[PDB]
Amino acid sequence: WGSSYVNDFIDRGRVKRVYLQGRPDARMNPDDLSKWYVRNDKGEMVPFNA
Amino acid sequence: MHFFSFKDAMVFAFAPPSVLELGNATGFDLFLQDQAGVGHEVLLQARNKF
Repeated sequence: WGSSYVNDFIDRGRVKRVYLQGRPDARMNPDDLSKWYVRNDKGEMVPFNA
Repeated sequence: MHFFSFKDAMVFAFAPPSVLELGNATGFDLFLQDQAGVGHEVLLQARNKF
């Protein structure tokens, strides 16, 4: 949701930044938040609904 | 003279500037630089053509 500043990279000379984040259509409405899964105590993709 | 022999290294001898702060006195200096974030080996070309 709130991006992450992960790593620095290089763009033809200059060092810039790499940002990790969810696609747009995976974060526009409250129900998109359920669409996101977390691996469980043991490998189980638990929907946020839970 | 003596140091001119050595065909291994490349020895040079000289006296410090008159005043001991980056004194080229009668001797220019310059920086070639790539404003357009072009290659580094493109710089080398530029220097070597110079």
